[PDB]
Amino acid sequence: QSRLFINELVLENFKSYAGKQVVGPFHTSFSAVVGPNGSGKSNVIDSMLFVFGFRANKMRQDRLSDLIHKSEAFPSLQSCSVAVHFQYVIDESSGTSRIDEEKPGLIITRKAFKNNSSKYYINEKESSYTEVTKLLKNEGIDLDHKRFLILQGEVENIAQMKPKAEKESDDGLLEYLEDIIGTANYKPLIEERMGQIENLNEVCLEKENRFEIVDREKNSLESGKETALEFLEKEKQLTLLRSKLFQFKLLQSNSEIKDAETSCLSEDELRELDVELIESKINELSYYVEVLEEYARRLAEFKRRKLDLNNAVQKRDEVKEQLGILKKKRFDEFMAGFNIISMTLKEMYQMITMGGNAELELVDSLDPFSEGVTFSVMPPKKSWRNITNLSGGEKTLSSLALVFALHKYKPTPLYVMDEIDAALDFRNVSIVANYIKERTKNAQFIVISLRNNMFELAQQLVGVYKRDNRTKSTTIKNID
Amino acid sequence: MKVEELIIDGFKSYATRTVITDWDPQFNAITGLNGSGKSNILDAICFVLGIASMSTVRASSLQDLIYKRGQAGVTKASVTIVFDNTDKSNSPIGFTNSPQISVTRQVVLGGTSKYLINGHRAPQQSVLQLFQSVQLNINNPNFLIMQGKITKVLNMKPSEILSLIEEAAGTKMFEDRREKAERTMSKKETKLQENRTLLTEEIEPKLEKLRNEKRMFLEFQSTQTDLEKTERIVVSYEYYNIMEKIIEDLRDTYRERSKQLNEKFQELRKKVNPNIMNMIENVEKKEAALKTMIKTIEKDKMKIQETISKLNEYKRETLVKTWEKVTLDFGNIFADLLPNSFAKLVPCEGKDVTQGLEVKVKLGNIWKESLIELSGGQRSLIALSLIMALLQFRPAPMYILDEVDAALDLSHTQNIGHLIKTRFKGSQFIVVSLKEGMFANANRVFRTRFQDGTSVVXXXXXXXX
Amino acid sequence: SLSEYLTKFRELNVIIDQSPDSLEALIDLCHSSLSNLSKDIKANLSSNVNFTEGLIPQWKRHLEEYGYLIQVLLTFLQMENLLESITKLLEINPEKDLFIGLFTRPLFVLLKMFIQRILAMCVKNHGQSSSIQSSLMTNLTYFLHLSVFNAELLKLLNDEYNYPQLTEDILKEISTRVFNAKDTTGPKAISNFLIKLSELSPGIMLRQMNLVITLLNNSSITLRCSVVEACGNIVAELAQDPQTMEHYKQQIAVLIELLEERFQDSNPYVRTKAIQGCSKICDLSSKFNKSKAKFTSLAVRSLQDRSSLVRRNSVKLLSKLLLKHPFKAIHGSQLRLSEWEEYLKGSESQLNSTSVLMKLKLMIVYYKDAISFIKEIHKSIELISNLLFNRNEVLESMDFLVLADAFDIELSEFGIKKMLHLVWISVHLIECYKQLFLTAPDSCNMQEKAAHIAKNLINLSIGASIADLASLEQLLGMMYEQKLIDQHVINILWAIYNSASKGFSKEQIHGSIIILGMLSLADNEIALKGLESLLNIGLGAVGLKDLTLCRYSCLALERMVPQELEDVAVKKLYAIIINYTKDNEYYPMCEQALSALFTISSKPDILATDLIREKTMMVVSLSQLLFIVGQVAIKTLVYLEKCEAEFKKRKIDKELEMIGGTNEDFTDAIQFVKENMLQRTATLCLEKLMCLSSKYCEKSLPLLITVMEKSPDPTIRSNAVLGLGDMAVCVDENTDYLYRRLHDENLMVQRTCLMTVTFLILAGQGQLGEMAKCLDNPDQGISDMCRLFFTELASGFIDIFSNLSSDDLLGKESFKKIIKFLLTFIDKERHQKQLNEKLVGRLRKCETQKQWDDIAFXXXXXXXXX
Repeated sequence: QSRLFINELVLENFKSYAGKQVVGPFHTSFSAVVGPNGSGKSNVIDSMLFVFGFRANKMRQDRLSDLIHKSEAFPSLQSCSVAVHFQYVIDESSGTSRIDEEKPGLIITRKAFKNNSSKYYINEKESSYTEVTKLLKNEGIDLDHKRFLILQGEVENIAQMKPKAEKESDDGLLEYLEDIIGTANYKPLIEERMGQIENLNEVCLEKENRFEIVDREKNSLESGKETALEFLEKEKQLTLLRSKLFQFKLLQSNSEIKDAETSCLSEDELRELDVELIESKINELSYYVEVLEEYARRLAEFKRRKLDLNNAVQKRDEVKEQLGILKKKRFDEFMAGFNIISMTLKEMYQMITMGGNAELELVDSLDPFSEGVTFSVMPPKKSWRNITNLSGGEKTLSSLALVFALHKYKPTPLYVMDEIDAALDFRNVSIVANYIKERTKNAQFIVISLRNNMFELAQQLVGVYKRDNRTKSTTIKNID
Repeated sequence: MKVEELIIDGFKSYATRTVITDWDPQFNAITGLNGSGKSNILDAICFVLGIASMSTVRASSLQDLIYKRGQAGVTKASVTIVFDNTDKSNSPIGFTNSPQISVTRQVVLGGTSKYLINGHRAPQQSVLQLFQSVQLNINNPNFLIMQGKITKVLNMKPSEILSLIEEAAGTKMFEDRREKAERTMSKKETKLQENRTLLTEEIEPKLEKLRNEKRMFLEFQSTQTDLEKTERIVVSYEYYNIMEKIIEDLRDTYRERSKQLNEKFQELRKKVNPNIMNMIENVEKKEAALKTMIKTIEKDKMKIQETISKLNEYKRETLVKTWEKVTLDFGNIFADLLPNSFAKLVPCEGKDVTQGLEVKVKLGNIWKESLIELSGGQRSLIALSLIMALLQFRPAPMYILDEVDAALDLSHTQNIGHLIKTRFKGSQFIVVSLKEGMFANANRVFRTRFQDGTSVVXXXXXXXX
Repeated sequence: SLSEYLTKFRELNVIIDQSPDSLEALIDLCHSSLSNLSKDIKANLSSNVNFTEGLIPQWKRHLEEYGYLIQVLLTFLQMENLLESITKLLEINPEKDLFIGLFTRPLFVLLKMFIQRILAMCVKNHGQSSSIQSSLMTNLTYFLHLSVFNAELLKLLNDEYNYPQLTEDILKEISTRVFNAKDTTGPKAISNFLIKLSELSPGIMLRQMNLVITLLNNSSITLRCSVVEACGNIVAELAQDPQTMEHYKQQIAVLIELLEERFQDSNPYVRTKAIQGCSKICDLSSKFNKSKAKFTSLAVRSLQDRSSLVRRNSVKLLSKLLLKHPFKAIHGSQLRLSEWEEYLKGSESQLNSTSVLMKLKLMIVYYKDAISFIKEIHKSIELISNLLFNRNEVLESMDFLVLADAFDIELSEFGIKKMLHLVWISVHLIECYKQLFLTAPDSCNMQEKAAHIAKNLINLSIGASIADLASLEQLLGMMYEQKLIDQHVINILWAIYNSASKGFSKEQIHGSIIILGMLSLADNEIALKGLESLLNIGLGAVGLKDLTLCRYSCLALERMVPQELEDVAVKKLYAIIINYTKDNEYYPMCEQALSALFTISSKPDILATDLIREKTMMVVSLSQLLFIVGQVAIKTLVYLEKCEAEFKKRKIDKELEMIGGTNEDFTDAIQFVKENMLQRTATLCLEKLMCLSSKYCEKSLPLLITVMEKSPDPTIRSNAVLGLGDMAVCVDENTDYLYRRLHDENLMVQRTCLMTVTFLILAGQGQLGEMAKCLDNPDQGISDMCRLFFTELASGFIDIFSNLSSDDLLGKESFKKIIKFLLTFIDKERHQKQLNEKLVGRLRKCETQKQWDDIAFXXXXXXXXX
């Protein structure tokens, strides 16, 4: 499978690049741009950030008109434009270079108009941002995270990053590794759900308890309602017996009709049916005499309400179990990716620094989402210390180790930086140089620094020079 | 009562028995320079009367009034007063047998006071009633022995003192305070009256239901009696028309149905209440209580307005009566005492008699408004005239005046003595002069001087159908 | 109209200041100058009437209505006037019962000498003890801050008025009434009342001591504290106004017995209150031979308590009884055990060999009491020294044993040693050390004081090991910034050291140079000056007699830098470097001498080459010392390389001569051929070569492991485990190999290996099973160190809990699993929610259920599952 990479850049009437500036072709494996201090590299990084729409937080919004050439000799020009080209390249086992399409792949341009106007043009045809970012994501370049961007801002943020997102905008180390593992927008949603649905379950359980108390009161009333109904049934039976006795007495002097016809065998059953006991039972019934709709009353409504409350409690338990299952499926791959990236950063720090060890660990040991994740570093001939009480060298070393672990975790064909290893020792610079030269072959990288060991291994040298306040770029190979 | 005998022995000054007699029954003037010796008499008199509301009489112990506080040989003080009681009218009831009242006041070491009325002991209430029978109070211009220090307060006085002097005979503020207290008491008792009315209104429905039950029971009894009479008539008719044993022992379906209905109604409306007499007695007692309560309510309602109207009428009548009488008397006294003069009572500035009245005087032929234009002698003279005109409201068979003549004049004292001898006849007057050289027209001038520490001078069916 | 008035409970000035209806109207109208004059005239007229003696009902009604209006005025609410009028009318003296009732009850509800006068002038009632008793009972049961005031009232009834009848009546009605423990803030108020009664006047509450026995057995603690303070104040007053009563003496005796019985109560508050009472009553003017004897014998056994404040109170008791000990008859302020022992021996020898008989027997019993007291204080010092090893108890208890050591006793040096071993807050210890160790008597001069201080430091510094002396010199350097030792003491100690070349019979000759090197660790200018004093002694002819003196002088000279390298110092040191074998000594001397020569020199490399060339010219002890000095030379060479590297880095370096400058010449081809007293140094050097470029590890780890796993010498095994623990910093993963020697036959090897294990985990670092198995092992010091390590790391617990639950299947330890589990469960994990469900998810044995009931290892789930 082939991968996409950039060949050259084109600038027209830039703030620091006046006129047409065509950069030479870049190397397929590794390239490097170089320029003196304050020569215009900031303009290059600003143009690169403006191409992908990632506007910086230093300049105010809708102020892209500054990208147009504004100087003393040219106070007003026509317009600004930048153009980047992309094409395919194949990486084989041995040293070679294969191409699947000899023609240029894509051409992305974004012009600026002094009335604060901008537009995206892919293949010299106008387009929007959603379609082009979806096409870039389909090609393996996701613009959701700035994986290709390496800036000292992220370094100083990680150096001050808390284990948890204590700031309302600054994401903590836990949120940082969440965006790293791609499961960032999975925790807050399920957390808000486990909060709101659980509150609803609590209030509906309180309502169900109230309904159960009402049903208990209804059952306490039914405890006497059933006795009243039994007394009414006994009174009805006594009245039926009295009617049968009256019919038998009226027939002897000559249910209800059946007993009357069977009275007057007939004479035997009339004269032998315990006349004395019949009179005694009649007297007892008359003494006891001197409800039926309770089954079809609010008692049944109370039972239905209790059943509805039980069903609501069952549904609450079911949704609670569902939320628990949803929150349980997270920490598995959470800890999996945690251990994976931990092993990658451990082996990277062991092969690069050859001394000490950097590692991110939970402040606790059981709950990964309890408080947060801290990051400790042990320099050579030293002990474990926090990332906040170290120097700049150890900070940028840990940062480059982390970004190398991220690159090894998720591949990316583009990578840019600007003076990240500035003011360090030449040993680590040579180490990262030979690492990016040998251990990395299936991607394109851009390094900007002043150290000597940087351009000694760069296959493509893109030198920028500023003459008469006009910057121009010249690209050459690494021939000797 | 005429003071013609005085016996003072065993006191702070009267250590020896001094002959004090030959008293004039018309005018008595006890003068001299011995002020303390003369004041000791009034001290002993007020000690007998039990007065202890004076800066010179009130002491921490009762032993101080004895000679040298009872520590210089005279350890006891015994005085005897003999009051002539020929006037049976002013004499108290039950004590008209003794022609002369003898009061022996003896005090010894310890502080015990003795009481003797014609040779009999008497508590403070008895002597208080005996004094009230002779018009001797505590908060009144009476007890002539000493009236106070009104003469000095009479100088630089607003109309308030004159209004209170007039009210001393008017006595309207006390009535106002008493009526305000009674009105507050009635307003407080209105709550209890409302509570009684509420209790009666809550009791009424019980008796109403009792009367209703009694009427229902009477109606049921009448219906039962009618049904029984109908049944008896039917039985008599059946016996006359005609197994006869049951008919003899017992003695138209609509009539039988009505009788059965009446019997059922009487059985279902028994309402056993054998205490109907007690019920009607309670009813009539409640009616009597209610009618008496309403009659008391209307009585007090009428009494309130009647008392208000009587207050207004009596106030106006007494106001005009005093504004005539005391004004005429003061004018006559000012014309008799001070020759060629006239003083009257006039409102302050277009005011009424209720607001207040001031005194307009006349020095010779010059009308003077305020007393500041008069000398101290004239102020003392008008104060003496006012205190002499004030004592006529509460008359007494005797009078004793004590040290009010500060700077009187010669001719003015002569005129005062002449008016006392002429206008004040029938009253036994004693006067103790503070400044000497005055009262040269007195018939008897007691020259009291200090010396040796003391003072010296079938058939049923046919019947039914 | 008394009953009616009790049930119901301007124009007036013209008659009040100058009749029944008028009086009633005035009373109704009256219901502040007018009221002042009214009360004044009423008071003086009532006084006059009472002085001069049918007239009583009027004055009775008048006083009743005036009391009623005064009551309503004080309840509705200048005050000084009405209080003065009340004092006037109360001193004048049925209806009197209700009178005093309505005069005290509203006054008690309302509630400063005026109020005291009111309460004093209202107790003149005769026969009304029931009413006042009920009122005071209601006060104690309802009011809290007034009860103490009531005590003051009893005071004005006790001595000011001198009426014992009412006092004893109130006392008996207070001691006979029933008390309850369910009252809120009631027992505390009663306790404060009795405390004030005992503090202001405890003499009257003594006569009824035979009745308060019921109150002495109260279940609550407030009344117990109150009654012990009461009897303390009582015996204080009895011993202060001796008055010499026999019944009061018997009461003192029986209450002292009650205090001795209550000293072992199950409450700290009552114990501390009894301690305060006995401390305030022991300093009275009396002898109390048997009393103080039993006090000391019962306090010497109860000092080892379990609470905090009771312990410090007991130490205060011991200090207070020690500072005022009655043993001051003969040679006071002296508690020498030998003196009392020889005196007792002489007395018992003269007894076996009549006033003289009485005097000798009293001397004998006094010596017996003295020796019992000295053995008691000795044993109490022993207990406190073995229990002290809460900061308040540490800072407060110092004065007691400091004063104890101030008196000459046989435990002086041992007591000082224990104090020093215990002290390692700081201001107190340094100030008492300045007061005691640096004392200066005014009778002696400056030179005598310096000599005394020198003798003191010599006799206290020459009787300890290396570790305690190191801690003592650290503490001394932490208190040397004040410049306590003057220049005269420095001169006299320098003179003593100079005269020590030759009262030092080998026990102080070494101690002098010991304290020299001990004090030189505080300042550098002390060792820089006076080099010739150590040249002719530490490196002169004296340096050939004893090698310990040479070692200590080398320490002293090495501590100079915190002569322009031209003196004879380095020459004399190199001359001493010559082989001094055939003796067990000379090891640490050379060990420190090589360092002293290398760390401070012009060029240590040429000197090291000269040494290694002149030494290898040369029975086996020679080669042993050669290997030793070569290894220490290469170690110090690495040290100087590192120090020069960091010096050049801190100048304000090519990074190739430090990390890469370890593959030079002088290999170890001869040091390892001896392995495959003799082999000791061989193993030491073979294990020390592990810091040479770290290649010796990857070269001969299996060889060293094999030769160390079968080492019969325990010292060699301890050296191996400490070297392996130190090698964890300089980095290879040698795990699962050092934990195999955690259980050996020798205890010293186990101690060393566990020490290195606990040290490497702090800096330079699973398999945490044996660290919990060694918890119930013998040699209790090991268990104490393990507990200290377990408590020090708590600065996750679920990890070690899972490790223990997984390793519990070892099947090796018996009857010690529950103990270890209870030991590791002291520090919780602050959640107590995840491990619960983790254990409910998987549990097999019954110990899981039993320790889940115990502490850790929901309730409904546990009940359902078990």
